[PDB]
Amino acid sequence: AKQSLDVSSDRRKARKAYFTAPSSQRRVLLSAPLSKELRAQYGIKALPIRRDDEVLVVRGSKKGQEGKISSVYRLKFAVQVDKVTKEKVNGASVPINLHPSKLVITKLHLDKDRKALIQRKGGKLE
Amino acid sequence: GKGTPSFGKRHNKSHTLCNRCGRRSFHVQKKTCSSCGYPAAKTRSYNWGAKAKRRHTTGTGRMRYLKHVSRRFKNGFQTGSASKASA
Amino acid sequence: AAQKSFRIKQKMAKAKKQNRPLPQWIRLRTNNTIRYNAKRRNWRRTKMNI
Amino acid sequence: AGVKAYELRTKSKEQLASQLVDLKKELAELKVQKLSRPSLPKIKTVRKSIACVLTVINEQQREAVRQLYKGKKYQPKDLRAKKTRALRRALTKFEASQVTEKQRKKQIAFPQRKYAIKA
Amino acid sequence: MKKVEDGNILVFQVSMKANKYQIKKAVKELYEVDVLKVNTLVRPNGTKKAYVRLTADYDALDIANRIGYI
Amino acid sequence: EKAGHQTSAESWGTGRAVARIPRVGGGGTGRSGQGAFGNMCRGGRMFAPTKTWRKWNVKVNHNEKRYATASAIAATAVASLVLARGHRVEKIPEIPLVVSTDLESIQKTKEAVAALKAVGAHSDLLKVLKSKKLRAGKGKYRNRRWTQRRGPLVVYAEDNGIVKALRNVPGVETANVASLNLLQLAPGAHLGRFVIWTEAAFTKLD
RNA sequence: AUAUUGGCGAGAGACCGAUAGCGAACAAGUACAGUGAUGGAAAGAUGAAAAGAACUUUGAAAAGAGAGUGAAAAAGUACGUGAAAUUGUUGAAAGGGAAGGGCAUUUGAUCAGACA
RNA sequence: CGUGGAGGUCAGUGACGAAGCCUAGACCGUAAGGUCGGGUCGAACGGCCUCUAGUGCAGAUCUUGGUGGUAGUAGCAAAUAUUCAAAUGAGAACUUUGAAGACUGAAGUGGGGAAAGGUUCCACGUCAACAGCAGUUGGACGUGGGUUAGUCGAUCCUAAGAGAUGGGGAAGCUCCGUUUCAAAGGCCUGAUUUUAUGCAGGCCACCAUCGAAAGGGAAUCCGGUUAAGAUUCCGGAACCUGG
RNA sequence: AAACUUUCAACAACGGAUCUCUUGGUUCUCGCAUCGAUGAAGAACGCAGCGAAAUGCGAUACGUAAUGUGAAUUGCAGAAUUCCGUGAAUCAUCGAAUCUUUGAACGCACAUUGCGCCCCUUGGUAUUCCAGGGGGCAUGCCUGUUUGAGCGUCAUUU
Ligand SMILES: [Mg+2]
Ligand SMILES: [Mg+2]
Ligand SMILES: [Mg+2]
Ligand SMILES: [Mg+2]
Ligand SMILES: [Mg+2]
Ligand SMILES: [Mg+2]
Ligand SMILES: [Mg+2]
Ligand SMILES: [Mg+2]
Ligand SMILES: [Mg+2]
Ligand SMILES: [Mg+2]
Ligand SMILES: [Mg+2]
Ligand SMILES: [Mg+2]
Ligand SMILES: [Mg+2]
Ligand SMILES: [Mg+2]
Ligand SMILES: [Mg+2]
Ligand SMILES: [Mg+2]
Ligand SMILES: [Mg+2]
Ligand SMILES: [Mg+2]
Ligand SMILES: [Mg+2]
Ligand SMILES: [Mg+2]
Ligand SMILES: [Mg+2]
Ligand SMILES: [Mg+2]
Ligand SMILES: [Mg+2]
Ligand SMILES: [Mg+2]
Ligand SMILES: [Mg+2]
Ligand SMILES: [Mg+2]
Ligand SMILES: [Mg+2]
Ligand SMILES: [Mg+2]
Ligand SMILES: [Mg+2]
Ligand SMILES: [Mg+2]
Ligand SMILES: [Mg+2]
Ligand SMILES: [Mg+2]
Ligand SMILES: [Mg+2]
Ligand SMILES: [Mg+2]
Ligand SMILES: [Mg+2]
Ligand SMILES: [Mg+2]
Ligand SMILES: [Mg+2]
Ligand SMILES: [Mg+2]
Ligand SMILES: [Mg+2]
Ligand SMILES: [Mg+2]
Ligand SMILES: [Mg+2]
Ligand SMILES: [Mg+2]
Ligand SMILES: [Mg+2]
Ligand SMILES: [Mg+2]
Ligand SMILES: [Mg+2]
Ligand SMILES: [Mg+2]
Ligand SMILES: [Mg+2]
Ligand SMILES: [Mg+2]
Ligand SMILES: [Mg+2]
Ligand SMILES: [Mg+2]
Ligand SMILES: [Mg+2]
Ligand SMILES: [Mg+2]
Ligand SMILES: [Mg+2]
Ligand SMILES: [Mg+2]
Ligand SMILES: [Mg+2]
Ligand SMILES: [Mg+2]
Ligand SMILES: [Mg+2]
Ligand SMILES: [Mg+2]
Ligand SMILES: [Mg+2]
Ligand SMILES: [Mg+2]
Ligand SMILES: [Mg+2]
Ligand SMILES: [Mg+2]
Ligand SMILES: [Mg+2]
Ligand SMILES: [Mg+2]
Ligand SMILES: [Mg+2]
Ligand SMILES: [Mg+2]
Ligand SMILES: [Mg+2]
Ligand SMILES: [Mg+2]
Ligand SMILES: [Mg+2]
Ligand SMILES: [Mg+2]
Ligand SMILES: [Mg+2]
Ligand SMILES: [Mg+2]
Ligand SMILES: [Mg+2]
Ligand SMILES: [Mg+2]
Ligand SMILES: [Mg+2]
Ligand SMILES: [Mg+2]
Ligand SMILES: [Mg+2]
Ligand SMILES: [Mg+2]
Ligand SMILES: [Mg+2]
Ligand SMILES: [Mg+2]
Ligand SMILES: [Mg+2]
Ligand SMILES: [Mg+2]
Ligand SMILES: [Mg+2]
Ligand SMILES: [Mg+2]
Ligand SMILES: [Mg+2]
Ligand SMILES: [Mg+2]
Ligand SMILES: [Mg+2]
Ligand SMILES: [Mg+2]
Ligand SMILES: [Mg+2]
Ligand SMILES: [Mg+2]
Ligand SMILES: [Mg+2]
Ligand SMILES: [Mg+2]
Ligand SMILES: [Mg+2]
Ligand SMILES: [Mg+2]
Ligand SMILES: [Mg+2]
Ligand SMILES: [Mg+2]
Ligand SMILES: [Zn+2]
Repeated sequence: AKQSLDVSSDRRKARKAYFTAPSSQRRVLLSAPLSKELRAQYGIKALPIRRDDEVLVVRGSKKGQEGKISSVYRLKFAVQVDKVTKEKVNGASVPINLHPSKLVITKLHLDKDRKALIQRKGGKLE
Repeated sequence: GKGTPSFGKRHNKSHTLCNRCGRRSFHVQKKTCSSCGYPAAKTRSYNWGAKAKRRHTTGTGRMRYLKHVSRRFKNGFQTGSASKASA
Repeated sequence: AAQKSFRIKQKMAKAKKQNRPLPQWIRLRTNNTIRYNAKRRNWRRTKMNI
Repeated sequence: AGVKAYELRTKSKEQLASQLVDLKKELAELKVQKLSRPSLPKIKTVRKSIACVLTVINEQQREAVRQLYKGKKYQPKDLRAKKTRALRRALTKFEASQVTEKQRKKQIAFPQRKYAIKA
Repeated sequence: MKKVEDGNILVFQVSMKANKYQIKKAVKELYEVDVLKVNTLVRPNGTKKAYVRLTADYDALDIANRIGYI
Repeated sequence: EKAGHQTSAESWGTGRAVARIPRVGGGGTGRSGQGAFGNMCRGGRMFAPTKTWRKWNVKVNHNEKRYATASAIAATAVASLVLARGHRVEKIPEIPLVVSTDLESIQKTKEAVAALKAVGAHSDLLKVLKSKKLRAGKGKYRNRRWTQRRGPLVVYAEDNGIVKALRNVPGVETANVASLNLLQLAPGAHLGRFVIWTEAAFTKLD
């Protein structure tokens, strides 16, 4: 259980902090785990989703599908995949919003900083 | 005649707008605001009128300056600039 | 009226500008919750006390 | 685009004054166009840019005055520390730490000793 | 627009803080033109309109579509 | 304590064909006219508003506090009682159940659970875990969201790792003999906890 | 060492649960009243996702009928459930200046149980 | 007996449908109530031993909200008055135009203003609400346009009166006094030819300030022009003040 | 026999109880000491490509500078160079600035966007008139500076 005096189990405070988190904070809540492959590859479990990453839906109705992340819709706590959409009645086409914890990362988009992050967690790269 | 035909003659203001509070409580012939007290250096208020206090205390507006005193206090009223780093 | 102080004309102006319907594009924003302009005023339904 | 301040701060005083005029001319012309076009966001960035130039100009002139007052009694009230009104008039540490002739003799002769109980 | 074609007049929205002197000179300077007189009024949305009449040497129409509008 | 009362409402007295509660005066808003202050009014003050100076704690005579905890300890032997109380102890060798002192020195949860299992707790441990349910109340949104049974109570003479190795296992509570607490000894005022005593603990008892 | 229904920052409750709890869970000290001092509300909930109903048809339109989306439109921006007063339609019944009720049985409708 | 919430327990029920709601269907209890079925619904909830209270409604001219009978009823009757036809429009007793009949009768139902309103003005679009019938019309709704000054007002002056200041009261918020028991101030130029304004004359002792869009008061007129401004714009012709 | 009235039920109305929800309220407890003439609290008016609010800001106006992060913002449009980078962002942090008209509010006034004076400077042929730019002028009181008043009063001239 909690043991520190600066942490709160209070459910009210929790939900508030969730729903009114700033964009910077939502970056980290929006984390997907790496693939079993990538996890061996980098020695490291999860990462905050960034845009051009390549990803696999492993939950829900679109389970099995894969594509390149097209936006991190931080406002909506949701991520759209460039390849996973609703076609309509009027044949207009619309992004389905997906949740990072229901994806698995399959190729990372890499920066100096991305690699820097992976190192900072004590991971390894190819 | 004391009722509505008298009300027909109601077309002169006893109060206009107050410079210090903008309230249309500045009594013209008296030259003082029935709400905020202007031009009295002090501001009108009374302990028997809590709700009115509440309606006007610090915090019911901008706080253009006080807003920031606590951050400033929190950091020891630091002066200067922040340097640099990496990543 | 008919010969006003600048202060009054000013208020008058500010109150003309505020007298417009809700801008319909707001209705489309994520989480938007404003249905219509709920502070609309009319010259013959509510006097503005200067 | 939008002009960057770390590049403004290398221009001469007189270069910035002209880039300011250049910017202002543009903004003039942009607003002329604004009321022909259905939208004109480009304007935002030209008018943030004017901010930035002024910011940097005021910055440099301040930095100049600051220094040529550095280390004298009496410098313009808006380069003095702000702090707080009370803080501003608290006794200085020198003033506070002030001790009476009679007193330091006492502090010296009999100062709080460090001691311990055991043996 | 019509005042500009028919009256050799340039209509501008102008700073509230500014008088006929300051309007006159600034039109003169920002536009390389000569001004006869400058009439002004406050719009009913709290902005100032300047009816600027150029002298007869100048041709407001020409001068307006070389600031860019039309 | 200012609630119900933030009005300057008066009665209208009688003769206006209408009840006699105070009423919000003024007009132009729907609130004016309305019943004020009364405990039967919308937005009235309540009847006998609750006060913080209500008595919340209770004083029991120290001696008699002890009669009860002593009483409560004695019942942790009596196996019928322990059985009666929830507690899955048909498997367990004898009661009182006394396990080795080597227990107090176990740093690591998984080893603590292994120990516990070996001595008969297994079935009781499983009864927590099997019993986690959403609290039926409004409790579930005042920081009491889940509900579950009580497990065994491991008593040691000296914490050399044992309280931290057990701290995270559902239902399992620890205690140092020297303290020893009625709330734990007889949960919900029903006698007969399932106690696992360390030897060291068991002899300090006397 | 003491005080603290203010201010800043925190952790909590056998507390209230939208007529309750602060007046305000919402563009609330708002909207609105009053010359003024002051007075001062109502108002939360489609769905996981707008997928917020393409298209045809009747209509001046609003809409209706189809179709379509959805786990569900018995969720359609009047939107979770959706009581009661009160209302429409359909079915059944009774009624010579009220109706309703008690004991009892006829008649009609309806139904449990036990049998093997 | 029943309800909110708390400790314990039945390893209780539940998206294969919790809770709630409906039901002249069933069953237990003398009763408070308890149980089932069926329909509806969608995410939580119950039995037992204990603990706890903001714990049970028909009334209080009870509080708030919602709803009826009354009832398609009272009514929509003051201000003399309307009519034909075309046009438009889904639609015309009510809009537009034409025609006819009347009215106000210059003590106006005309032409302007002050207070007050504040965009209602004007144009285009246009009927869901509103204009106690109607609506294609509107002071409504939507989107726009519009208020031009040396001479018109303000601004200047003083009126009743208001009100700072040296002061005097008052615990104090403040009260009194307005030239009052005050060391109360600025002009004309001379002096300068370092040099820019120090001193050399003399006067003047009037002692704040606010208070009139009807009082006092420097000066503009005619013709033309706009959807909507005009003694304000355009044309022409003047005049006042300062330099 | 209908209609009408009444009763019950089904479906549909009216209405918003009930049940479940809760970024709010209430109360307790712990830590802390920071408004303002260096112009506070409060007022007014303004500021976005497209806003009337609420929130933010101040003609540098939903922001400028700095710093950390490391790629969004999102209703639409947009930039597009901003992505192995002095670098996205309605991000966080915040040490530097800008901060209209006001307010104890300070040149005088203020139902007025009303009316002076002083300095520097620019334009108009200008020490003097007009106009533009910048900087200034409240009150009580303290220490000090300078210029002074009084047969209050000392000494000193010849
Ligand atoms: Mg930690
Ligand atoms: Mg991480
Ligand atoms: Mg999601
Ligand atoms: Mg009245
Ligand atoms: Mg009067
Ligand atoms: Mg007074
Ligand atoms: Mg004052
Ligand atoms: Mg009226
Ligand atoms: Mg930027
Ligand atoms: Mg200082
Ligand atoms: Mg021409
Ligand atoms: Mg004018
Ligand atoms: Mg009380
Ligand atoms: Mg009555
Ligand atoms: Mg209440
Ligand atoms: Mg339970
Ligand atoms: Mg419940
Ligand atoms: Mg407190
Ligand atoms: Mg605590
Ligand atoms: Mg409430
Ligand atoms: Mg209650
Ligand atoms: Mg209320
Ligand atoms: Mg809420
Ligand atoms: Mg309302
Ligand atoms: Mg609802
Ligand atoms: Mg929703
Ligand atoms: Mg349909
Ligand atoms: Mg399902
Ligand atoms: Mg359903
Ligand atoms: Mg539904
Ligand atoms: Mg729809
Ligand atoms: Mg819901
Ligand atoms: Mg519903
Ligand atoms: Mg019978
Ligand atoms: Mg009971
Ligand atoms: Mg109970
Ligand atoms: Mg309760
Ligand atoms: Mg049965
Ligand atoms: Mg069923
Ligand atoms: Mg059910
Ligand atoms: Mg649900
Ligand atoms: Mg009990
Ligand atoms: Mg009660
Ligand atoms: Mg009763
Ligand atoms: Mg009742
Ligand atoms: Mg009754
Ligand atoms: Mg009774
Ligand atoms: Mg009642
Ligand atoms: Mg009623
Ligand atoms: Mg009818
Ligand atoms: Mg009738
Ligand atoms: Mg008649
Ligand atoms: Mg009548
Ligand atoms: Mg007619
Ligand atoms: Mg006649
Ligand atoms: Mg006559
Ligand atoms: Mg008439
Ligand atoms: Mg007129
Ligand atoms: Mg009006
Ligand atoms: Mg009209
Ligand atoms: Mg209609
Ligand atoms: Mg109307
Ligand atoms: Mg009508
Ligand atoms: Mg109609
Ligand atoms: Mg309009
Ligand atoms: Mg308009
Ligand atoms: Mg005149
Ligand atoms: Mg003037
Ligand atoms: Mg006085
Ligand atoms: Mg005057
Ligand atoms: Mg006059
Ligand atoms: Mg006059
Ligand atoms: Mg004319
Ligand atoms: Mg015109
Ligand atoms: Mg006219
Ligand atoms: Mg002329
Ligand atoms: Mg001439
Ligand atoms: Mg002359
Ligand atoms: Mg027959
Ligand atoms: Mg029934
Ligand atoms: Mg039914
Ligand atoms: Mg509820
Ligand atoms: Mg929910
Ligand atoms: Mg709380
Ligand atoms: Mg604590
Ligand atoms: Mg205040
Ligand atoms: Mg915003
Ligand atoms: Mg933007
Ligand atoms: Mg950097
Ligand atoms: Mg930010
Ligand atoms: Mg500035
Ligand atoms: Mg003043
Ligand atoms: Mg001024
Ligand atoms: Mg100035
Ligand atoms: Mg002195
Ligand atoms: Mg001296
Ligand atoms: Zn005031």
